[PDB]
Amino acid sequence: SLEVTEADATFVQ
Amino acid sequence: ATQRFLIEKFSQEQIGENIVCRVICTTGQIPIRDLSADISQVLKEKRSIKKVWTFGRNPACDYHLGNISRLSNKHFQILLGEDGNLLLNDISTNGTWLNGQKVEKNSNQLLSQGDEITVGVGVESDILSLVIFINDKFKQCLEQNKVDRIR
Repeated sequence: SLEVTEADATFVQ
Repeated sequence: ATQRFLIEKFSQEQIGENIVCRVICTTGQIPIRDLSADISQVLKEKRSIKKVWTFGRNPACDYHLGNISRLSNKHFQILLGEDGNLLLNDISTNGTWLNGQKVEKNSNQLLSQGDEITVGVGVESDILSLVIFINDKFKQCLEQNKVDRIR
């Protein structure tokens, strides 16, 4: 889910 | 004829009624609160969990923050169980931190004395720090658990 509350995520896997 | 009631007034204020752990915000945002759990419930409960607290910007959450965009409704959660110990469960969108070390979300961790959980990591100016206090009184009950006296 992505809409409220700031979030993060790395693009290295 | 309230003989017993008269003595009850003697104490008036009883500290550590059934307090598990206390949360103290050192960053100055949330008011100090005390997490508690009943012993009878702990001994009775057997569903791999007795009582757990949820923290975040949600009014439902056992803990209400100052409404941080970075933090989630229920940023983190604390569980109480085991033979006689406490566990911390992270449940944030961005993650939960322990003394600068990020832990695995929705993962159980062993409690620490005067430990502290950091949240809202990403911006040095958007991080929130919380300190956890442990009630030695509670440990005493769990340590003794069964009292040898009454047959």
